[PDB]
Amino acid sequence: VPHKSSLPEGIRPSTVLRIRGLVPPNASRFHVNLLCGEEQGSDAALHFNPRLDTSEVVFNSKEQGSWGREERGPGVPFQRGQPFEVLIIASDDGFKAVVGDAQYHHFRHRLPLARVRLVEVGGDVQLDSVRIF
Amino acid sequence: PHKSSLPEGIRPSTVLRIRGLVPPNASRFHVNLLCGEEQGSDAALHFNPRLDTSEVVFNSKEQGSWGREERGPGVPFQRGQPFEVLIIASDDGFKAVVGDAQYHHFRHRLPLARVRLVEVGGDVQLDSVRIF
Ligand SMILES: OC[C@H]1O[C@@H](O[C@H]2[C@H](O)[C@@H](O)[C@@H](O)O[C@@H]2CO)[C@H](O)[C@@H](O)[C@H]1O
Ligand SMILES: OC[C@H]1O[C@@H](O[C@H]2[C@H](O)[C@@H](O)[C@@H](O)O[C@@H]2CO)[C@H](O)[C@@H](O)[C@H]1O
Repeated sequence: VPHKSSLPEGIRPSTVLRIRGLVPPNASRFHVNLLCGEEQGSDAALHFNPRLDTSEVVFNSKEQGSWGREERGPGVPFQRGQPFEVLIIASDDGFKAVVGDAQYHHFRHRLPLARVRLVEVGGDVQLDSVRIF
Repeated sequence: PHKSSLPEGIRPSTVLRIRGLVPPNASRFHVNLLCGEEQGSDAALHFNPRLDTSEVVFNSKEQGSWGREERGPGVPFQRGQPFEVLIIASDDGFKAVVGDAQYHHFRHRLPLARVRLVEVGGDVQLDSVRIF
């Protein structure tokens, strides 16, 4: 079952989102979104989208209904049927995505961090824990 | 132990991840954020789980003198058992996470830019020390 939780005060630099779970053996894609929260179909400071089906991990933002320029991570550090741990570390300059034991990609901010009011984790993924530190 | 230099220091949003095991005969181990490799160097953070006295002590040290100790709530470590600690450097302090829970927040005494070395030692067997 997905995760959706409010960050009504916003997230500050040095906020750490730790997500642990398992990629199902038949997974296509899942996502981690940091959103405006006002509703859904609204602005995304971070859309982190591992796609097992097309063998890519896409990063993007969305403002006023329009996607920005996609960034892609190096390789796919996820595997169908295998557990994973992701850290998303909010800094002053961007989001550091850590998967497993290594920094995976650094996504510089497009929206101010103060615009993040909701965390959503969904799609083809089984969640063990979503913690905000 | 683990002892590694930080060329450019640590910046806010640095995450230090430590995985290992407390040996069955442990007394104490520590995680230090120090200004340098020399003896008695200043410590921005001294994080000291003490199995022998059933406490977790945090402190700083400047010009040879320890500051006022802080103690964490309970001892989330046990002899013979593995552990995972996160130390998260922010602009306001060091957040210590043990297992699945925020454990203690240690507000900065020394400037963060003075941290140039990370040391993990004492009665601990390490699986991983990673800086993110
Ligand atoms: O940018 C992330 C979004 O991508 C959308 O599809 C992209 C696709 O990744 C790209 O190859 C090309 O076809 O442009 C499409 C539209 O931007 C997804 O539909 C959406 O879910 C996001 O993942
Ligand atoms: O503040 C950390 C240092 O504690 C020293 O031991 C203290 C002890 O915590 C206190 O209860 C009292 O007995 O004074 C002792 C000496 O200052 C340790 O010796 C030192 O290694 C640090 O951990």
